[PDB]
Amino acid sequence: GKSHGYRSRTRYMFQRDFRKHGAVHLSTYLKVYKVGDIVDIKANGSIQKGMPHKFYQGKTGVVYNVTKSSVGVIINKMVGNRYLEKRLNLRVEHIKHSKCRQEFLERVKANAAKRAEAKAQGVAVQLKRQPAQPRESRIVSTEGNVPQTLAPVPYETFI
Amino acid sequence: AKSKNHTAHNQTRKAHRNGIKKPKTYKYPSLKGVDPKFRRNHKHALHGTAKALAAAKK
Amino acid sequence: ARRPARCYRYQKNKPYPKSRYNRAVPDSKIRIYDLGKKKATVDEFPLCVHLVSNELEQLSSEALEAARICANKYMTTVSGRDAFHLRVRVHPFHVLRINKQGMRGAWGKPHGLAARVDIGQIIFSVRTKDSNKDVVVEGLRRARYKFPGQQKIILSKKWGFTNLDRPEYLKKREAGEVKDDGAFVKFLSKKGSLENNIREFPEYFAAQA
Amino acid sequence: VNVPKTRKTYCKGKTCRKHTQHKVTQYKAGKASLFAQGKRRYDRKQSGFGGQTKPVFHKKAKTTKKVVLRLECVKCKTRAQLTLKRCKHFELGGEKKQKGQALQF
Amino acid sequence: HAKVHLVAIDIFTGKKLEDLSPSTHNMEVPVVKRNEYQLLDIDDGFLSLMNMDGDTKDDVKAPEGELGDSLQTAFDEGKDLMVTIISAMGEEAAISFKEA
RNA sequence: CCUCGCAAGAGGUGCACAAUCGACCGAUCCUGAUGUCUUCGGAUGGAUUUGAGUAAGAGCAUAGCUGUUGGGACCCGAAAG
RNA sequence: GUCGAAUUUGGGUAUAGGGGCGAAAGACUAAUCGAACCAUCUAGUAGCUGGUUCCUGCCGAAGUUUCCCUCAGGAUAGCAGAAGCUCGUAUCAGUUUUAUGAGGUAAAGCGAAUGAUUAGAGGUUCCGGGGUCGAAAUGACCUUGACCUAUUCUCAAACUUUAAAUAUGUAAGAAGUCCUUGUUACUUAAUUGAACGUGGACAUUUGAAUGAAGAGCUUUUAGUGGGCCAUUUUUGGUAAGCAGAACUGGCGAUGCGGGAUGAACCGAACGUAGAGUUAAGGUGCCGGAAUACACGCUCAUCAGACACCACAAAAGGUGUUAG
RNA sequence: GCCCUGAAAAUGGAUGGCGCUCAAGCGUGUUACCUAUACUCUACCGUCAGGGUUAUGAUGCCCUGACGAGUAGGCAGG
RNA sequence: GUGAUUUCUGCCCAGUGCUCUGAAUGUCAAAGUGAAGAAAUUCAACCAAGCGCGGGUAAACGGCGGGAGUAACUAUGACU
RNA sequence: GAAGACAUUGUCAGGUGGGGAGUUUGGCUGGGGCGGCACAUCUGUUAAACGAUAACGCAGAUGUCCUAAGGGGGGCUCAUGGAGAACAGAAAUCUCCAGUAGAACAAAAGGGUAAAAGCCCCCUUGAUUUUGAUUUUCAGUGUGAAUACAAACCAUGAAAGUGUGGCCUAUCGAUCCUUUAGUCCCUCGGAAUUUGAGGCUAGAGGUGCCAGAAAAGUUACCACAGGGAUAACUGGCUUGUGGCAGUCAAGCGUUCAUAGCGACAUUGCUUUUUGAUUCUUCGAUGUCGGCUCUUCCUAUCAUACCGAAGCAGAAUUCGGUAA
RNA sequence: GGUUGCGGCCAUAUCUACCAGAAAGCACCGUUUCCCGUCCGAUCAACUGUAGUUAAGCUGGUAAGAGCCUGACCGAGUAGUGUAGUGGGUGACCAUACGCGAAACUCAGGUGCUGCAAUCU
Ligand SMILES: C[NH+](C)c1cc(NC(=O)CNC(C)(C)C)c(O)c2c1C[C@H]1C[C@H]3[C@H]([NH+](C)C)C(O)=C(C(N)=O)C(=O)[C@@]3(O)C(O)=C1C2=O
Ligand SMILES: C[NH+](C)c1cc(NC(=O)CNC(C)(C)C)c(O)c2c1C[C@H]1C[C@H]3[C@H]([NH+](C)C)C(O)=C(C(N)=O)C(=O)[C@@]3(O)C(O)=C1C2=O
Ligand SMILES: C[NH+](C)c1cc(NC(=O)CNC(C)(C)C)c(O)c2c1C[C@H]1C[C@H]3[C@H]([NH+](C)C)C(O)=C(C(N)=O)C(=O)[C@@]3(O)C(O)=C1C2=O
Ligand SMILES: C[NH+](C)c1cc(NC(=O)CNC(C)(C)C)c(O)c2c1C[C@H]1C[C@H]3[C@H]([NH+](C)C)C(O)=C(C(N)=O)C(=O)[C@@]3(O)C(O)=C1C2=O
Ligand SMILES: [Mg+2]
Ligand SMILES: [Mg+2]
Ligand SMILES: [Zn+2]
Repeated sequence: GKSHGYRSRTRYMFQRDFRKHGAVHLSTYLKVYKVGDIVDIKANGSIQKGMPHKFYQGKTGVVYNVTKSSVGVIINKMVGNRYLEKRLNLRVEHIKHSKCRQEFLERVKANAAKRAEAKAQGVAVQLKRQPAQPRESRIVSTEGNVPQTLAPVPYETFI
Repeated sequence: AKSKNHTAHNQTRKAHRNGIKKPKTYKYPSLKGVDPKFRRNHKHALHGTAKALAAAKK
Repeated sequence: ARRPARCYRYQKNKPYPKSRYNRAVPDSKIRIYDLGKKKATVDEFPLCVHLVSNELEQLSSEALEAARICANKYMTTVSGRDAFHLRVRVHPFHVLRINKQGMRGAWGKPHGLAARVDIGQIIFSVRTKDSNKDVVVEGLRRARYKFPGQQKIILSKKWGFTNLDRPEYLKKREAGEVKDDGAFVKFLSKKGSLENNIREFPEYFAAQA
Repeated sequence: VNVPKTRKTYCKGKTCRKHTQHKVTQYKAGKASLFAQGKRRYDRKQSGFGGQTKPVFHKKAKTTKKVVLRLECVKCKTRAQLTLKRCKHFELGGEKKQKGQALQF
Repeated sequence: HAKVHLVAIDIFTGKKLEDLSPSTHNMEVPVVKRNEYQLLDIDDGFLSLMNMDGDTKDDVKAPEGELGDSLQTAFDEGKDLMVTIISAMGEEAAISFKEA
């Protein structure tokens, strides 16, 4: 009566995108993963071998093993009162890189640069990010912009 | 004698009463499941590196 | 038999239509959806009158048919048969279920059909000439007597059934970009091919009156 | 299901650790000899008064048995067992099917 | 609860056999196979039979009833037939003749 | 803990313990040297294998709380054999 | 009812417990009989019922997962207490931001696919069906279907191009980055790469916010494993103080002020006193607090009076008020 | 909008009751006032944490701060 | 077993029982017999009653259905 | 006098043997029973856009099949439609054009696939050996299924590569006992050799109640421990059904909607029926009807006083105040 | 700037109809001896670059083109949705407060960009 298979409730999850069926592309085949990289798991439905479980769809982990056609990803999952580490063997079509990780690398390069100049001219660095400070004092010109008065509209039915 | 079948009430409260804190990562994680080819090479490379450092230290 | 619309009134279940998973359902009581001179033109019938809902509910298919008859009978008896076009704008697609020991195996057989109506959804639409406002309003008053809930008779200021309120429809027609189809019209857009736009609308692409 | 009488598969023998030719037979169970320790224990336990002492199986539910093939290598005469799934019908070396032959009702 | 009383006829001998069981218990059901063969000639009690292409089936005893006697009369005046044979739990028997 | 420094720190040694890679012992699967009574012996070397192991011992005895099991087993209670 | 026999009755005698005896009722067998009474095994067993003895202090639940001839019970994980131990050295969060993912629910769509579906318009010199024109027509004039083209009305838990909000994954360096060069049986055409390294550089912002009434770990063991209610989402049902789920909070286990009264609603959680101020609710009297102030509506020959909540609808009214 | 008709249940009967009609009803607004074991301040009791202290108690004496509900249950002191 | 007297007790031996001078071992234990072996043992035949095959018995237990066509009103069906 | 090495008797073996003895006679469940399997599994939905998630919710399916329908490689494009070609027509075969998949991929549903995963052809046996790691259900146990490697040996292909059965999600099984395969292995404990037996490593024989007892009923003669976790009264919530009353008004009523009715609808009330539920009660509320007796309601049968009529009178019908 | 070979993103590139292409390249093209392959030198294999052609392929342009892509203060702060109230309403449901925020529609623009190597009036 009740079923929990490997791909139960995975209809729209393992569907392809619209006008995106067919062969998967050689950029996703030629990207390189080295041990320590951080990758995002989103399953591709065309390649049935090496597919992850539905729990790991859209999930981020650290690659620990790189082999012939797959990579091994460590994912923390929440069961009970503890997180468990899971070691998945997923193929490179289901594995993609993490744009948060590349932007973090560009930010550490920019920070290293900024500290390098700030040390060269002897000025304090101001390196860490600050959140959105509220606002500052401002002047607005009425010249060419006289405030137009708005009033609430009456009720007219359109149907 | 019908009864209640399944309920997820209070489960999140018990879990967060003793929370989920962390998997407690370390430096040098375990090499369980890495490729045996290049695991053997890792063994020999570390042996050679230790011997080279000891020989340079004298 | 014949349970009340008060026990089938509110929208409580998901829409349950006739599909490959739900067969052997009975056919609805309403079969005809357009009455009056249904071949007339929007140039013939300018004024629109709408009977619209104000509650989220379920109208019975047979309530639709009963109100359709009483309306059409009153309009035909008073103003003749060719003075109006009545179109019912809701279709009964929700299959309503009846149970008929205990609550074991309580999923029921199909009983009837119903149309789910939303707040601000038109139930009845009548297009007619300007002189027949009183008879159209009275006929839809009989229709709202026979439907459940609270409904509103609104004077729709669109030329006929279509769109494009009366000054706008005038400007389009004496501009000439409106072509008379059977019981509706076709419009000229500035996005089609020039060749078929010429051979479909010569009056706009001529110097005619 | 149809399986051929011959099969080139791996041989465990120390003189031939490569793929060698094997003849394919079926494992028929042994004679169930009388002097096995469990049989002697059963005879002593059933002897006397008390009736039947160990359970006897009644609620058979499965019809099929897994077929297991006995492979004998043609060079070293060593044997192996390969398990094939539940099949109702089984033919060692039946006629090969024909792709597109004239059907004959 | 309800219990089932079954009255059945053994087909190979034609003998009445009865049974009584609780309606929730399991019962063995024989996997009978009915096959439609061609009769070549009625030899010394052991009818010769033909498959779709093959021709082994030479073991079925010619049916001793009046059905088999009328079958013998048919084959004796020729009028070639196809006969229907049942196979079940190791035993096979000709049950019904049919003119082709 | 030690050395320098009034310091903030810089270095050295780092018990217990934690993580990890090794090394050794038994089992398993191989590898099969000198000899050989010609079928024994098992050297040397391994291995995504495995153990309740080693890696400068911690145990023994008594007593106590609590928990377990068997005993009537916290007390009372059957229809029965 | 029967009353001279298949009668009644005394004494003696015989039959003894899975046995006797029975003109049969499972009757009778010492007030005991569908298996007597006594003693022993025996304090038989019980997942079931009842009881379970002094005080105070501190901490404090669960009715959920999996398996079991399992559903009135156990085992196991969880929740709790205690004993602590290693550090109190850069470690975390029922939280937000910044960056980056994932999803196909609400909505929306059908002149976009699938399925449903109302109505006309035009066309097919290709007869699908019924005709007519000279019984003729492998001919015209047609009706009528069908099909196509462009429109049109309405939908879809097991339809979808698009696609939210709320929840959800990861990261925010010192276990990091950069530069030369050491090992390897891995890898490469290769002094190329991969992994781990040596050495050197990286301070009044070691690289978002806010908090930390400490962080981490281990052992042991109890009770529990009948739950119930409320807001929102939702399934079956006509509906239910009905049955079953999801998130959260409560009651159980919880008094106190208010809802007259109430396990759950509102407020607020509790050592013992004093003073002050409030919450929710109130201020004619019962009853502590304005028969306060202000602007209007309503007269009921069934007025109305405060959430949960302890009921009222369709339809009407030259009652009155406003538009 | 309010009110009226629709509007019928069985002991006597319930805006809580009395009662209320420019209300003590309804809608909205401005203040004043009432009081909870809640909050603030103080005292005292206990527990926890951090500390200070080399003639009659050093598991003692003292200082500082926080906290205190509770069934099944666990532990401690009597 | 039925239950005075009077009258009668119909049909069915497939099932289940019961029974027999029915038939051949089809199956058939222990002991006994033969072959192989170094023996433990293994495999054969022979194999009693019984079971199976056959017959009888219902004042043994018991059972005793349908469906069509068919007669000058129609309707039913003596009949098939 | 009769029988006579027969029979009796003693011990084994087969049959028969409810006469007798033990024991059993699943679970879930809107009470239990019958039914069904929601008991081991798989797909879509419920499921509320991570995961998880219930009901005897909905729509279905499994206990098979295949030496090819497994593996590799190559050539081609599939449903469908149009135009044509003797017999030949709607449809037999052949072409051409269009043809994003509307076909097929063993089976249920979903997903996936176009110089293929489809259809034909060639070669094959990766449906192989040794154990490990990981994912799913999960206690992070087992079973099943699957994933990625390693050391071999192979298949295919020119090669890159691919292949550890079925394109993916299902197609299945512990201890004990029996049997088979492996080395030429260990033991039979006074010492040897052969058969025999017991071991180690991997399979099979099967437990569908699918973490796996060997198992028919009846009890109204019944018994015990319990249970309001659970049924048969009453009460309670609900009102489908029963009953009663409205709103609208096609029509009947000679014409005339509304004197009287009133179809198609639709809005309510009652607990005077039967359901639905299982909140109270199983250490007991005496469970139908009748007799007797009191009170209450009004949804008025009669009586009092009135209104309407298709009310001339008489009789009658509808309604009001009224219990 | 073309063209070829190999490609990346995979319609801004596709589809329909019509025009243009000087050079080189590509293509169509000619033959069956060999290797090879078919029912068939049509595909495939081989040989020549000669006998010819830009007719097609290909490339580019045009179309108030279909489609696709981008944007908008167009629709629309709308539908929807978190959180709150002793808010409203008999209910269905709705409004407000603090936040987030679509899709269709309308309109405007666009119709492949690019990497390596070789060759070209
Ligand atoms: C600021 N100090 C008090 C400090 C604090 C923490 N931890 C915290 O930040 C506080 N922890 C919270 C955040 C509250 C959980 C700290 O964690 C530390 C330290 C000190 C450093 C000192 C380091 C130092 N050198 C490298 C600059 C040094 O001299 C040594 C050494 N060579 O022995 C250290 O011990 C030092 O490396 C060290 O360990 C420190 C900390 O870890
Ligand atoms: C991020 N900050 C809080 C930090 C973190 C860690 N550790 C980590 O990154 C986290 N630990 C992991 C590796 C994840 C396990 C850290 O380990 C440190 C520090 C702080 C530094 C500051 C150092 C500093 N430098 C410039 C010399 C400095 O001025 C001194 C000094 N000489 O006084 C330090 O104390 C400093 O050396 C120091 O101790 C730091 C850390 O060690
Ligand atoms: C049961 N035995 C004791 C027996 C008894 C009788 N007659 C009696 O009733 C004895 N009465 C007497 C002593 C004559 C006064 C008998 O009459 C018989 C039999 C045996 C049968 C056996 C039959 C058997 N099969 C066919 C079952 C069989 O194999 C044989 C044979 N060929 O050896 C027979 O003898 C048999 O067929 C048979 O005839 C028997 C008797 O006649
Ligand atoms: C009718 N009688 C004459 C008989 C005949 C035969 N033989 C046949 O039927 C042979 N005829 C064939 C052809 C087989 C059909 C019989 O075979 C038999 C019997 C009867 C019994 C005799 C039995 C007797 N007992 C009762 C004391 C006897 O002497 C012995 C014995 N001690 O050997 C029996 O066993 C006996 O029971 C027996 O076996 C008979 C028959 O079978
Ligand atoms: Mg430190
Ligand atoms: Mg440091
Ligand atoms: Zn071999």
